[PDB]
Amino acid sequence: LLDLIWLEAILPKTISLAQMKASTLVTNQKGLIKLYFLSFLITILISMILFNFHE
Amino acid sequence: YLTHQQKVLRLYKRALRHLESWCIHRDKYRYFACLLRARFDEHKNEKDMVKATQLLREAEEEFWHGQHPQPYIFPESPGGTSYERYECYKVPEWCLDDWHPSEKAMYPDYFAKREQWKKLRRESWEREVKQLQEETPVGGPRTEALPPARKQGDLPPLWWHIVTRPRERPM
Amino acid sequence: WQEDPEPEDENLYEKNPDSHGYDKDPAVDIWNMRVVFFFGFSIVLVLGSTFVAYLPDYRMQEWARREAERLVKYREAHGLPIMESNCFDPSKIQLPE
Amino acid sequence: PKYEASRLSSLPTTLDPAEYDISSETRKAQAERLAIRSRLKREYQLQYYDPSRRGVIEDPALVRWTYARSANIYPNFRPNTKTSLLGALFGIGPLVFWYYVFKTDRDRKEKLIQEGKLDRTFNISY
Amino acid sequence: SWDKDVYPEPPRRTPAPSPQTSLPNPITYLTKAFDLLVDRPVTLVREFIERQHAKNKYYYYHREFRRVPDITECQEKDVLCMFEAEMQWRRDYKVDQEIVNIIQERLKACQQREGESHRQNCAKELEQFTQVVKAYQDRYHDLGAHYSARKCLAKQKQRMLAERKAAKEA
Amino acid sequence: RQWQPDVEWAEQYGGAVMYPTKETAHWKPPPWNDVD
Amino acid sequence: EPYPDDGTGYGDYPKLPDRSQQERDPWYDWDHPDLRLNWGEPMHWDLDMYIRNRVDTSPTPV
Amino acid sequence: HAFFKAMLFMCSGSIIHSLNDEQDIRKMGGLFKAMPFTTTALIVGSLALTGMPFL
Amino acid sequence: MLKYIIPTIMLMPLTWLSKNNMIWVNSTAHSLLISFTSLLLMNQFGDNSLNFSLLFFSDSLSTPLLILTMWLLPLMLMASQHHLSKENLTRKKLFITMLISLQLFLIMTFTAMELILFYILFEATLVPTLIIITRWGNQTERLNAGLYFLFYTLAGSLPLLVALIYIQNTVGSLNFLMLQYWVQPVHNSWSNVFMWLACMMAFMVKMPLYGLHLWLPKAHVEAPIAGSMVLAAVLLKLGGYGMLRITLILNPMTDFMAYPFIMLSLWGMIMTSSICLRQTDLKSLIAYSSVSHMALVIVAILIQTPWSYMGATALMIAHGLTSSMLFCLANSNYERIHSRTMILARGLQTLLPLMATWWLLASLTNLALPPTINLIGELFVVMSTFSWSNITIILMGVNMVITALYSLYMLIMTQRGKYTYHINNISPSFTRENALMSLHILPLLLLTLNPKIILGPLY
Amino acid sequence: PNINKFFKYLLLFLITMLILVTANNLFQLFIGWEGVGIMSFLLIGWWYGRADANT
Amino acid sequence: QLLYITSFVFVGYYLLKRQDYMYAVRDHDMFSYIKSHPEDFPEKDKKTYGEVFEEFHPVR
Amino acid sequence: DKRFLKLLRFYILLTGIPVAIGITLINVFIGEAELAEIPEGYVPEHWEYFKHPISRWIARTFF
Ligand SMILES: CCCCCCCCCCCCO[C@@H]1O[C@H](CO)[C@@H](O[C@H]2O[C@H](CO)[C@@H](O)[C@H](O)[C@H]2O)[C@H](O)[C@H]1O
Ligand SMILES: CCCCCCCCCCCCO[C@@H]1O[C@H](CO)[C@@H](O[C@H]2O[C@H](CO)[C@@H](O)[C@H](O)[C@H]2O)[C@H](O)[C@H]1O
Ligand SMILES: CCCCCCCCCCCCO[C@@H]1O[C@H](CO)[C@@H](O[C@H]2O[C@H](CO)[C@@H](O)[C@H](O)[C@H]2O)[C@H](O)[C@H]1O
Ligand SMILES: CCCCCCCCCCCCO[C@@H]1O[C@H](CO)[C@@H](O[C@H]2O[C@H](CO)[C@@H](O)[C@H](O)[C@H]2O)[C@H](O)[C@H]1O
Ligand SMILES: CCCCCCCCCCCCO[C@@H]1O[C@H](CO)[C@@H](O[C@H]2O[C@H](CO)[C@@H](O)[C@H](O)[C@H]2O)[C@H](O)[C@H]1O
Ligand SMILES: CCCCCCCCCCCCO[C@@H]1O[C@H](CO)[C@@H](O[C@H]2O[C@H](CO)[C@@H](O)[C@H](O)[C@H]2O)[C@H](O)[C@H]1O
Repeated sequence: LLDLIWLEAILPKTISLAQMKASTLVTNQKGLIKLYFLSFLITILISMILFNFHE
Repeated sequence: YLTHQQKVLRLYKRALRHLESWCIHRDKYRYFACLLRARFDEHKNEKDMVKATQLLREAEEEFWHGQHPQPYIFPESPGGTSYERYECYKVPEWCLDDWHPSEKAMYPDYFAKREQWKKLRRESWEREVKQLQEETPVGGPRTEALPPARKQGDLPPLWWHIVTRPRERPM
Repeated sequence: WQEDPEPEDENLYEKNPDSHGYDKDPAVDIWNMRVVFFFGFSIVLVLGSTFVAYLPDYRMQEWARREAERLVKYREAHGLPIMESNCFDPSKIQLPE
Repeated sequence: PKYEASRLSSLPTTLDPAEYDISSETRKAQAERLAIRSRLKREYQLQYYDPSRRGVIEDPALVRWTYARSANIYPNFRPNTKTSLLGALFGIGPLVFWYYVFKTDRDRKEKLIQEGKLDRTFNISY
Repeated sequence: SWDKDVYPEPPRRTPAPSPQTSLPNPITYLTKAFDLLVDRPVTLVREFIERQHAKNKYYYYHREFRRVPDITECQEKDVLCMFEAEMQWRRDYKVDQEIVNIIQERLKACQQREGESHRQNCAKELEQFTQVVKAYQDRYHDLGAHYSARKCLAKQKQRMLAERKAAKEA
Repeated sequence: RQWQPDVEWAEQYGGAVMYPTKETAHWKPPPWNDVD
Repeated sequence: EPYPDDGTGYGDYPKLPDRSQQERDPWYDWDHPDLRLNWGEPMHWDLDMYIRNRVDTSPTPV
Repeated sequence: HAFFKAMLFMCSGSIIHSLNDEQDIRKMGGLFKAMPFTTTALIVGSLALTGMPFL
Repeated sequence: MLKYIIPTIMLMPLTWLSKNNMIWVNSTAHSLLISFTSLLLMNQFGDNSLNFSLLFFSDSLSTPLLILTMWLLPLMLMASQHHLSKENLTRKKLFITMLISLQLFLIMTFTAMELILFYILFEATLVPTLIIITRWGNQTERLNAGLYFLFYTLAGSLPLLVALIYIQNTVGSLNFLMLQYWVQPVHNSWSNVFMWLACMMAFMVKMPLYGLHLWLPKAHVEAPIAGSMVLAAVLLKLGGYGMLRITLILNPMTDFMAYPFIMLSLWGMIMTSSICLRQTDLKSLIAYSSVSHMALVIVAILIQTPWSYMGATALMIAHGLTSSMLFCLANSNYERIHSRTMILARGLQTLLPLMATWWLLASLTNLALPPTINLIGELFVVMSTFSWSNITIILMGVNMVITALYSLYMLIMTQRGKYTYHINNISPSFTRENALMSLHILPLLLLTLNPKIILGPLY
Repeated sequence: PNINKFFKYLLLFLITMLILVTANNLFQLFIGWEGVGIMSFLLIGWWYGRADANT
Repeated sequence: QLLYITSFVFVGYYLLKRQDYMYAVRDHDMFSYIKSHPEDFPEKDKKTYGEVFEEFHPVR
Repeated sequence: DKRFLKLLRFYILLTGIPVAIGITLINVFIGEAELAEIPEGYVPEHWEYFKHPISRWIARTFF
């Protein structure tokens, strides 16, 4: 119960699953010029309106 | 798995041995052992089996109540005081293969006969396997029994570890 | 698929009944036994044990007892306490407040 | 007085009601069990008796047992009320229980030392 | 071979033999057999060794440590002064452990020597052990594994503060 | 003897990605010489 | 019969009767006589607890 | 207790040896004359154990 | 330390320039000579440590660990050379290079003054050890074992790097001699709670602390014999050595911050001892024995008393030889039956008489039979923790009952009873194996005559 | 066939008792205390092929 | 092989020269600045441990 | 097993016997040093603060 199960789950086994799912989100991209540059517009807009990086 | 006869006879032997533990004295044992046998003969010819099974079950219930909490056990039987006592002295024969030649030199005659046994085993193995192959039904054996040698000059299959096993008093 | 079959468990005593277990070659096997035994036992374990047994007063435990005897002899002969609760002279201390 | 079987004291076979009332579909079951045991016994013996064999007769049953007792446990785990509560009860429960036992003891002891009440007349080894 | 003031021994008082029996004492004859068969050959061997030692006489000395300023006189964070001060403290700590050992040895020898009268006849020994332990406890107890002259000085100043506070409240 | 990777282990690293998902189930390894 | 499919990591390992090896027939010629096991037969999950040196479950006269 | 207890074990060892490693008293019996010296030491030790005066 | 560093480096050209058939003779012979010279390190003083230069110093703590480290290299070579017999020559020399380089990093790790220099070499021991496990391990799971081992260590050692660098920014130095005189008390605040954790968690995972130990049974089951020996004998003790040093600058926050880790150790030692009673893998049983033994060391370092530090130092040395011996005993059986299952080869005393004597002697030291240094160290920790809190005697007493149970249970299972019938390749013990065993136990028992040299600076 | 080793164990078993009985300090007493316990284990389990003896 | 050793030493010698020069410059700048702003770097009045009060923390 | 024990015994005694003889002849024909007060103006060498000749020799040579 403790060693071969719970002490694994609370740390190494959950951390591994999190990074694997973050990686799929990051890399599962359509490869389209149009979509990448659209996010550039969002990043620039959010930089100004929300974070005032221009000030 | 046993038959009705086997169960009755096993109960009879077990009942007498516990009765012996209670009685202790041989004269007192001989008296009660005959009374017990008389109980078994009262129903020796009970050919109505369903009644016979009831008799056996009630006899086992009567045994469990009346057994000796500390019955006699032969010293070398399972649970006896000498059971497995000599297992530490039983060394398998294959250990002699690893003797240094200077150790083997101390028993020139013994190690010569040992070669003849190893020679006999090697020349026998091929035929032993074949006999088992052709004597076993299609779907492997249905039982643990093994056959004898069916020809002269053949040894019974799978004989080595029965024949060369350690002695009960190896040292 | 092309893969070699697994080898066979080789018994060193088979080809060299006097093998020490160190090498297939009997001559290398005997030398490897000798360096281990001579350097392992005759040097490090024997001479190293003697070296440790004769260390010059390890961490001045011998000196401490001799010094303590000198201080006990002196203090009891001058009507002084053998030991005081104060490690440092209060004349050299200034308490707050 | 019947026999009260327990976890650590089994019902004797001679008192088992199913031991006597042996039907036929149970005889066939027993014969099928003996068939498996005899098939495995023959497989073992052909290797055990082989004159040319020097080694360990590997037992898949033993490998399955040692494997199930470790590598196979986590992939079959599922966090749920029985597994979470058990891990909850025992993973942290003892650690908290012992923390308050020792914390209570050391608090109380340090209190007496502050008040110069605990006796340490010859306590100079620690 | 040891200082009899550091390791005192009371004068010994053995009664003289005073037999009330006509039988021979087996102890006396074994004592004479032991003297002739054991003590004498042992003694001759020693005098031979002691003669070899006489031909080659050489001396070793007891190291003497000049006193240096202690931690109380060291400025903060001055390692060069702090090092010498704190080496001196450790050396004194080692000697004070050995002083307690001497007093404990005196106590233990008295308990055995005085026999069934030890409780009454070792009163002086017990008192000295009680005092030296009290002084040692005041100096060095509760410092911890990472003890230093600084932590020892801090402990003393806390004690001196409480002792002052009591006197003020007296 | 010592275990070394076999084909089954090797193919874990032969795909277009390392963690197949519903989104990338149609991806393929690019051409060997980068020519399509 | 596998152990019940709760979280516990049994998988499909068989659930066999919770009985000590001391309870087996000592007269049958076992492959491992000291353990009273046959080569190839499925081993109890808690076999290392049921060896003859440890927990006994034999019927008692009381 | 050291004296007669050790004798009692030595005496039982004598009987156990003579009866081919049989330690059950139900399978003994009738040894008073067959093993005289063992019988003597067995009686003395039993009387010493039970506090027979002046043993 | 150059008189030990340079000859350790020279073992690399010696191995590579040796005759092809003499690599094991040359490296073993000259590594034993290095170990011989390592006894000069016992020029310790009552008040001062032995400060060689601005980079390296040795005291009563590092000296016994240095001697154990240098003793272990020749023993590891003898243990490895059989199962590597069919390896090609270049890859044997590379294996020996990984062992030599590990010794190089270890003898600089235990002697560094600067805590950053200690950190760098302390971390550099990962690379040789990870390579030894993952390249020369036998099973498929050796790759996962290396990953667990790698990332458990780094998860804690990177916060340590940040904490150590922060300390030098504020204090101005990380030299251990300076720290003894410039140490200021650590006052309560959430900042210091996390400085304390950063300074200690890296060493806790190496010990390992109960709850952060799962990497250790995995690594041992997969490592080769030389990997197991250095892992158990010395690599675990890096965590203990670091804590004994780093606890200097964490007072008085250790007074209370140690409670959760004392609770994990006091309960964790009973759990890992009980777990040993049900382990089927012999190497895994010995791995779980290390966790239980190192639990005492963690408690000893945390309570910070003169008696507990002396116990901790003796325990670390004593466990080093005992655990290494047990792994070698398990290996010798494995080299015959090629399995780690404890219940596989039984009744081995009937077939290997002398080797059973080594099993008995190792088992008696593991369960701390007096007056072995295993009991000297354990007893000192028990005395000190009783003063810490009298109730601790209950847990320490229970752990001594269970420890004797699985120690002798291991001996009974593998050495006694009936031999397995089908296992008929149990060849007589080689001189190499018997010598390997006597070079563990003999020094271990000889230290009983002069325990003081393994009791550390608090002696 | 191991009578020589049996007598060595009996002598060791006696030596540790005399360490126990002459000990003047508790650490030395503990050596004898644990020593007799270990020699008991080795002698009680003399016939080590027998499971009941090891138990 | 000779050119590999020579090339590293030849380049390494001038890198060591510049390295030692840059650290010398850093010390030069540091001490000049300290000497130009004595108000920010006062020579502090140190006390001895007899006068300084440090809280004692018993270990027990 | 017997071969190993003969080899182990031989190599321990290979240097053990000379050391036991060497220690005996040193203790017999050289002996320990006699404790004396440091004469005025004298500065003993660091190895002269030790008693046994083997300990003194270790101090001179290595420490
Ligand atoms: C608290 C301080 C230390 C914390 C350390 C936390 C970081 C993670 C350390 C372990 C690193 C393991 O890294 C990766 O983990 C996953 C499991 O999660 C492993 O994967 C393994 O478990 C999964 C799930 O059980 C299996 O499906 C898979 O077959 C198996 O390979 C990977 O083989 C390993 O590459
Ligand atoms: C203190 C913080 C420490 C942070 C350390 C960070 C280390 C991160 C290491 C890489 C993590 C991702 O690594 C990846 O994890 C997943 C899930 O565990 C693994 O995947 C494995 O488990 C999952 C789920 O059980 C399965 O679907 C998969 O088939 C199996 O292979 C991958 O084999 C591994 O490559
Ligand atoms: C300008 C600066 C140059 C610095 C160079 C300094 C080192 C120069 C080395 C020159 C000699 C090299 O020697 C060349 O390689 C090795 C070792 O020497 C030899 O061959 C070697 O085989 C094995 C190693 O595999 C060894 O047992 C043995 O050392 C030798 O027989 C070759 O027969 C020789 O041709
Ligand atoms: C565990 C054993 C380890 C064995 C190690 C084998 C290598 C031995 C290295 C020995 C090095 C000796 O090196 C040299 O020895 C001579 C004596 O011969 C010493 O000679 C000097 O020693 C001291 C120095 O304080 C003075 O008394 C005097 O100057 C002189 O006697 C030198 O101090 C030392 O420079
Ligand atoms: C394995 C995991 C181990 C986890 C161990 C957890 C230890 C918990 C330590 C708690 C103590 C932290 O440090 C604590 O911080 C609080 C702030 O909140 C400080 O308190 C300070 O700020 C608070 C505001 O919150 C004020 O009310 C208070 O007057 C002031 O002293 C305390 O000076 C200090 O006692
Ligand atoms: C068992 C073999 C172990 C081998 C390792 C030990 C080898 C060295 C053995 C001891 C050598 C003799 O030991 C040495 O004797 C002389 C005594 O003359 C001492 O020397 C001292 O006395 C002599 C006079 O005798 C004078 O020169 C002078 O007063 C001083 O030098 C040394 O301080 C001591 O160290």
